[PDB]
Formats: sequence, C-alpha cells, structure tokens
Amino acid sequence: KKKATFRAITSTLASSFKRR
Amino acid sequence: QLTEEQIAEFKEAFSLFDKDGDGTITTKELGTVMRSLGQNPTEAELQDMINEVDADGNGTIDFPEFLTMMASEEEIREAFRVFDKDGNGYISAAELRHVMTNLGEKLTDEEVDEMIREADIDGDGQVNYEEFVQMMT
Ligand SMILES: [Ca+2]
Ligand SMILES: [Ca+2]
Ligand SMILES: [Ca+2]
Ligand SMILES: [Ca+2]
Repeated sequence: KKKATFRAITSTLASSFKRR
Repeated sequence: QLTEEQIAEFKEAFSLFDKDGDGTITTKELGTVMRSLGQNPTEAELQDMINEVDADGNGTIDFPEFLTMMASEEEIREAFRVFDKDGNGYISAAELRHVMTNLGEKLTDEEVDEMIREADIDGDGQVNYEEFVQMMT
C-alpha cells in the first residue's frame, strides 16, 4: 500500500528542489 | 506496465493532490500540497513542475500523466528533513502521521504503521536516511 504515497510525496518534493 | 494493485496505490497518491476530486491536478492544487509540506513554490515554478509531466498540454496532470512521472543526494536529504521534523535521524510513525494529516489524509495508527513497515528495512519500526534513500532509488 501507501509506499506509493510515501514515494509520491518525496518525488514531488525532489521536483520542487530541482528548480531552485 | 504496472499491476492492478500498484495502479490503485497510485490512484490513492493521485487523490492527495486532486483536492476537488475532478480527476485533474491544477497548479493551485499542487501549490496547496507543496505548502502543506513546508514549501513555497512560485506560480511559475508550479507551472514548470506541471509542464515536465503534462502530456496533452492542457495545464493540468490527469492520472496517466501522474503515473508516467513516477518512473540527487541533496534533493533526497531535503525531502527527508520534511518528514524528520525533530531532526533525530529517524522518521517515526508519529512524524509520518503528522505529515499525512497536514496533507489532508487522517490515517489510523495501523495504516501509519503499515506505511512505515513498507519502508523499514532493519525492522526498528522507523525509517532512517538510508532506508529513505532506498525507498526512492
Ligand atoms: Ca482537481
Ligand atoms: Ca493534462
Ligand atoms: Ca524524527
Ligand atoms: Ca528502520
């Protein structure tokens, strides 16, 4: 189950940090 | 080509972003999510985040585009710090619960424990940085 959710949050964070 | 189980899982993830349940993630919805995680992306950065994954160029992420997207060190560290709120080096069930709650997902303690268990490798019942990295890599 929510390892996708835990991953999705982390990935979306990583995305935001990328374009700093 | 994912499994039925996994798609259902990602559908659950996608629903955290689609606040109005209309099957589309807008910039405003992504912004809400990001601020609930302690971030403050600009209008332009939010468009950019959407643009990287947007297949039909319609302004928004639908469910297929969400999945495709789910295909650095400092990025992973910065994300770990979001969850590890007391900075002790371990993401606790309580810390995961807090983050999920602020995302608008009120989980039972059992559901919070299962999410930790999935990421926990050493079996101490918490997620350390290395386990967190593995989860992502
Ligand atoms: Ca929506
Ligand atoms: Ca779209
Ligand atoms: Ca902690
Ligand atoms: Ca552990």
